[PDB]
Amino acid sequence: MTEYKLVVVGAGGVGKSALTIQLIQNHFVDEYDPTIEDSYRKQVVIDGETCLLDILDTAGQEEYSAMRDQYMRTGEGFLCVFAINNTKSFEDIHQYREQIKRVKDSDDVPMVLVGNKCDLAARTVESRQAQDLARSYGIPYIETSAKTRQGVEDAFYTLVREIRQH
Ligand SMILES: Nc1nc2c(ncn2[C@@H]2O[C@H](COP(=O)(O)OP(=O)(O)NP(=O)(O)O)[C@@H](O)[C@H]2O)c(=O)[nH]1
Ligand SMILES: [Mg+2]
Repeated sequence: MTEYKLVVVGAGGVGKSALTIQLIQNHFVDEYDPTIEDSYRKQVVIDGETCLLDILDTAGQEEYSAMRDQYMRTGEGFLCVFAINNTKSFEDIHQYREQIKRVKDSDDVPMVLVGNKCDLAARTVESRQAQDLARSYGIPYIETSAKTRQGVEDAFYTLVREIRQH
């Protein structure tokens, strides 16, 4: 079994916890809406390889977290999440990417740009705009809904594949 340390980042309210919980849930607990940053585990077979995913659901930059720097040092890949109905969350992506680059001292960190809440009609960030940004970073872009589950597994598995291909 190969272990991957994945970190989910992005602005307050974009759906970092909803995404993490949707991936990792065993559904014994009906509703789980975490209020605090935390770490979760999921075992999954990705392309024949049994993987243990350790997933850190971080708070947005506007919340204080003592361990944030060490989180980024430990993290092997990062899901950079914004919400497709929240332009500010999209503009904020630059800040998360600069923080990771500053801490890890690298331009080549495995990452996936995630445009969450794609179930919503009230879109303010066009897919093409986010594809352009992802292209500028040299990373994949994947739209998700934590409500419908669309794209959720693909986002996390794409990140694993980026780590593996690094
Ligand atoms: N329509 C829709 N709502 C979503 C989606 N993902 C999350 N939400 C909703 O958006 C809100 C924020 O979700 P949450 O998972 O707490 O986001 P967060 O990024 O972890 N927030 P925080 O930074 O404060 O921990 C909740 O009301 C949640 O139900 C999605 O894909 N679609
Ligand atoms: Mg959260």
